[PDB]
Amino acid sequence: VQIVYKPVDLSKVTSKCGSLGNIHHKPGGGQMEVKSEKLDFKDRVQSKIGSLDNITHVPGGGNKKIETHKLTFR
Amino acid sequence: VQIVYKPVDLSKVTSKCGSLGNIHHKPGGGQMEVKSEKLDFKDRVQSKIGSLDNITHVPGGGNKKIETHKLTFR
Amino acid sequence: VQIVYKPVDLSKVTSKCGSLGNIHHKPGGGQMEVKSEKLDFKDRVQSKIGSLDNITHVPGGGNKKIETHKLTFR
Amino acid sequence: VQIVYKPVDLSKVTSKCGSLGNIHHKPGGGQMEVKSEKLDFKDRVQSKIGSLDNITHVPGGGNKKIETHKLTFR
Amino acid sequence: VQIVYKPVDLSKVTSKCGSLGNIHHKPGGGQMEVKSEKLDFKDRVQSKIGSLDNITHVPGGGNKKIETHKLTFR
Amino acid sequence: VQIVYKPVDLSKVTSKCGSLGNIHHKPGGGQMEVKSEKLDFKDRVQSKIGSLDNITHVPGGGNKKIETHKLTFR
Repeated sequence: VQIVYKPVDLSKVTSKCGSLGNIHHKPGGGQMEVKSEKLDFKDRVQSKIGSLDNITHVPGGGNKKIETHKLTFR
Repeated sequence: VQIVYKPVDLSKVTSKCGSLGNIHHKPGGGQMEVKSEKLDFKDRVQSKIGSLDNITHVPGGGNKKIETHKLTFR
Repeated sequence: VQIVYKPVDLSKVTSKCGSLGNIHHKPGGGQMEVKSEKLDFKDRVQSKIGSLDNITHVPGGGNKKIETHKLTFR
Repeated sequence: VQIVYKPVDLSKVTSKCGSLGNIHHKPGGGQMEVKSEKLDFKDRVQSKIGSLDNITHVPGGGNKKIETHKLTFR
Repeated sequence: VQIVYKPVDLSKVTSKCGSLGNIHHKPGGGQMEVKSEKLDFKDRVQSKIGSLDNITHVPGGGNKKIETHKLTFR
Repeated sequence: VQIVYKPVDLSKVTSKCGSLGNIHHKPGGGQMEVKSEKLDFKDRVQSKIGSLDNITHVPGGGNKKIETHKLTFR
């Protein structure tokens, strides 16, 4: 029984941008009201309650490469 | 029994942009009201309740390459 | 029984940006009201309650490479 | 020539209210854009340009009596 | 020539209110943009340009009586 | 020529209020942008440009009586 996992990646995720700019994130204020009575969160729970969040994200590049490799033998 | 996993990737995800700009994210304020009584969230639960979120995302490039590799032997 | 995990990565996640700038994160103030009565959070719980958060994130590059490798033998 | 201006007012503008309340003025944000080039406003001009105004007016009483009296002799 | 201006006012503008309350003025943020080039405002001009105004006015009484008296002889 | 200006005012502008309260002025932030080039305002000009104003006005009484008297002889 012979298993040979030889993946090969010579790829290139690339970007060229000239001027990147003149960006205005100016939201008028938000209004939020949250009320939570009885919360029984027992096993592997991810919760968010009442977020009011402003983000500006201006990466010059911002290129993402996600690889996963899974060899499972049974 | 002979297994040979030899994938080959010479690909290129690419972008050229000139000027990138003059971008105005200006939303008028939101109004949100949330009420949650009895929440029994037991196993592997992802929850969001009451989000009020402004995002500006201006990547110069923003090119994404997702690869997955799964070799499963039984 | 012979297993050979030889992955090869010569990839390049790359960016070129010229001028990166003139970025204005100026949100008008948010209004948030949170009330939580009875919260029984027992095992592996991640919670957020009442966030009101302004972020500006201007990486010059901001290129992300995520690789995972899992060899599981049974 | 005999002029006799004898007006008589014994009137009563009246109100009774019990509980006055539980009033919620919660408008989502407005969006307004105004541009005015050449405005030659010379004599007795009242102008408003670009109003974006929220009012809540809860008088307990709020009863108005307007009287005018004009005697003009020529 | 005989002129007799004898106005008589025994009026009563009145209010009774019990509890006055539980009033919530909570508008989400407004967005306003104003641009005015050439404004030649010469004689008795009242102007407003670009107002963004929140008012809450809760008078316990708030009863108004306006009287005007004008005797003009020529 | 005989002129007799005898106005008589025994009026009463009145209010009774019980409890006055539980009043919440909580507006989310406003966003305002004003630009004014060439403004030639010569004679008796009242101007406002770019107001962003929050008012709470809770008079216990707040009753207004305005009287004007004008005798003009020519």
